Amino acid sequence: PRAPRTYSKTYSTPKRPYESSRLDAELKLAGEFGLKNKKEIYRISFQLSKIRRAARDLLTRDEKDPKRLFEGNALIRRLVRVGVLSEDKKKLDYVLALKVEDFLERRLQTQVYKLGLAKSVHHARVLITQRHIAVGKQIVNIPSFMVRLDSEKHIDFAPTSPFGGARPGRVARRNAARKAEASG
Amino acid sequence: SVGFGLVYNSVAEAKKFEPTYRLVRYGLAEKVEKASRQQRKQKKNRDKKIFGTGKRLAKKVARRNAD
Amino acid sequence: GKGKPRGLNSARKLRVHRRNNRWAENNYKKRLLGTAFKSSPFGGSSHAKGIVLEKLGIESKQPNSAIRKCVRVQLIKNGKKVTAFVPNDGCLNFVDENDEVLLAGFGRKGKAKGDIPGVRFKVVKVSGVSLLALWKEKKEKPRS
Amino acid sequence: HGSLARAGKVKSQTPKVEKTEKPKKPKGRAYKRLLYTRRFVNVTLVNGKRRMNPGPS
RNA sequence: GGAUAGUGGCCUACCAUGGUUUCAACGGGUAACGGGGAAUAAGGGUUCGAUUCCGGAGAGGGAGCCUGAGAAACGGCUACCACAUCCAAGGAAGGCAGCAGGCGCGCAAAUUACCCAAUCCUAAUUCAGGGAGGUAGUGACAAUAAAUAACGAUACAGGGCCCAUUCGGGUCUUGUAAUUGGAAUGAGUACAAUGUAAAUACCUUAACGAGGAACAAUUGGAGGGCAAGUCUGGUGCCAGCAGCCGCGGUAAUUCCAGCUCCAAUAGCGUAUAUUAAAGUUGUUGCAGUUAAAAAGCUCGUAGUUGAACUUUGGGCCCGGUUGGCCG
Repeated sequence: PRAPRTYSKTYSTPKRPYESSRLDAELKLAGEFGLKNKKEIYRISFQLSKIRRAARDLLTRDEKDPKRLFEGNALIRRLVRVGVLSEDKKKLDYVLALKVEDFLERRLQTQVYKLGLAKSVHHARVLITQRHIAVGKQIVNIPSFMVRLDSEKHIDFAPTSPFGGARPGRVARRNAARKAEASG
Repeated sequence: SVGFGLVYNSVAEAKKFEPTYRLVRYGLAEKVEKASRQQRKQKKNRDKKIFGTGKRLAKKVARRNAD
Repeated sequence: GKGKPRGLNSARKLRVHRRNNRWAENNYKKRLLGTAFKSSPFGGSSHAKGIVLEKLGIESKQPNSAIRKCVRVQLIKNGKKVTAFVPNDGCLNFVDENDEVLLAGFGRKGKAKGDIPGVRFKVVKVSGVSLLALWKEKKEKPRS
Repeated sequence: HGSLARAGKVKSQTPKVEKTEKPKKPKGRAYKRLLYTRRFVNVTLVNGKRRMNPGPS
């Protein structure tokens, strides 16, 4: 009766499960980018492989092929928009030869870690999950957000956010009353 | 917050164009008391089981109860 | 050369020959013949419930020295007597007799696993409780 | 041969022991950070093969 | 010729002997409804598709039929056959393979909830009707994001580089070795505001929720493949482990208890079927001397395949296409 709701998987697991080189590479990437599980790296690898498959099925045809111009241009524009491709390298051979490090370097968690509002990527993801970031006019609770380069400038304390003012804080007044009780 | 907010020309037109659920949520009408669907369908089944008004049936029931 | 015909109109020969020689595959033959439906104790099923009958102290093949304390089980749907392994410790003491067991395959699509002859199934439950939770005492066998 | 008994002999006769008291260790993200800190930035034991869980000797 | 809304062996009478088939007829099986589809990711392929859409079919088994434009209709009848309440021993009424629910089968799944609010249909046509539909409960078959909290201080062991008066100091936290305090947050408080039918489901609240014996994370393993113990205690051909090789005749890195851990990590282990692995089904693309396999040898029909040769090549004229008389 009802029309089915289409779902899809976001990560494809590596076929060889246990190899020292790959295991250590993914572990180091996750730890130095402040990730908790391997689902992030698997999902981004799945997406990167999807993109590389698209690029291969694109470049297998000759230049000025009508479908080729459309799809290659759209893919290149999407990549520069998300920020993986640097501003002056639109060659599409590097689109084939992208890096999972290239994808994750732009990740919002690492962005706020570089901006240093948390002094540590652990505190950074803690902030993202605690919603003390108003990315634009709305607060985002995900470390993976593929920003649009205006939030970078717009990062501030939200009006309904602590550490920024206009609110003392329930815990702050609770501890003030506790200090008063300790004194008297 | 963004939602569907709309206006009418007048209150009478609003009442003539809005269903009773909207009317009762806006206080434009009174909440009429309806029975549960199972019971209403049970009586819709019962008056189909019996034919007509049933006055002759009540008379016959009294005649049999007099026995 | 190379045996098989190569002509542009030899498709029927190639197809028929492939059918004949595909009959030689073990799993293809079983799957098309339906040996899992006509000969398998489980009747093509992933699992089956059972009522244990008695205990068997069948020993282990060489080089080894132990017994593997299996149970004789009558099936419910098929009416077949099988010999099922109860893996964990004391599990014989927990399925002594007449208990309600749940049985599955053993991991070798119908072959004996280790040095235990004639056993191809193992239990995953007893009347609702799991054997390993029983082993770890997270739950207790229902006497009622 | 007539051995339908003595099941769980070792389960019976080993002493039942509980774990020593210790506060719960970090889990998940903190656990993987400790793994990173003891695996990548630790120069402690890189002697011949960079052991992972070296037994006491 | 009849019958049908119509053609027609659809059925009747007469006539001749034809029709299909090794290019597989006819028959048997189908744990067979078909298609659009799903799973592999080199290509080629393999397997299934009851099931959210379409085309069939059936309403317990066939059979018959009225009505109706449209049924061989089953929440319409007519019988037979097995299911199937009472008797006031005359007799009456049925098929939940529609929704909840019961029993059997069980390996295989959902509570006898609510309403036409959001989609259509039915009618004499706005309004009336709809377990069609929509809205809740259970539910880890499935897919997203992502909780089980993180801070900062040396509680001294040199990185950008130095004092250059041999660890005397490093202004930073690393290059931790068992003392660690907040400005703050989430599930749930839903008196209320968003929200539907009166409550719950995302966002907030004057007010509660963390200082962690609280709100505390499981599964498989440390011989190998496949990284993770000669770390301890127990047993010592016996309990077991062991998907496969293998472990133990009083010292087991494999059996039972813990710690450390290694992997995935609110996920994981296990059983069966299936796909790749499988170039172990080989069209692409396998092997046949000795590993499995060249029929004992030849003839031969269907099948498959089958030498070369028939207009070749020179001329002129242009729309227009890619570094290219030119920036």
